[PDB]
Amino acid sequence: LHKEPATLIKAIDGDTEKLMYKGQPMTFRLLLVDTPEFNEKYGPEASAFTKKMHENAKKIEVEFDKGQRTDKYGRGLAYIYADGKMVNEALVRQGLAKVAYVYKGNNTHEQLLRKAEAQAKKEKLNIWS
Ligand SMILES: Cc1cn([C@H]2C[C@H](OP(=O)(O)O)[C@@H](COP(=O)(O)O)O2)c(=O)[nH]c1=O
Ligand SMILES: [Ca+2]
Repeated sequence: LHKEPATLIKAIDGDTEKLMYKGQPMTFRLLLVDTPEFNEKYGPEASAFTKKMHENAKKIEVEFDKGQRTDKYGRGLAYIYADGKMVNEALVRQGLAKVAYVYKGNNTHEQLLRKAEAQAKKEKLNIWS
């Protein structure tokens, strides 16, 4: 897999955002994770976490997996990095997202994220509290 450039257009929520990629506005859905909706418990916290992680970053990058690059709703499916740190993993590590939606062929970073989830759970953080 490889990282490609992007810029932030707008925050949406814990696991979706509007980015500019190859010069076009797209909504991205983070691969392999599920944040609560804003109206659910820890939804606001997830949305804030994701929002801040991209606002604070100097360099946003997207990394597509081996499979489908857009979902049925037109959302780009990616791993997203903020100054080299994966947002998808950071959310899981903090108990603000569960590992989820692990479809065959776009699952390269599954076991990295599952390791993060296990540490979140042990620490009883957020969703695991
Ligand atoms: C993360 C992800 C979601 N989706 C689809 C499955 C779910 O369909 P349904 O809407 O039919 O439930 C939906 C979940 O996304 P959200 O968690 O953003 O709602 O997005 C994919 O198709 N591929 C993916 O990699
Ligand atoms: Ca969600």
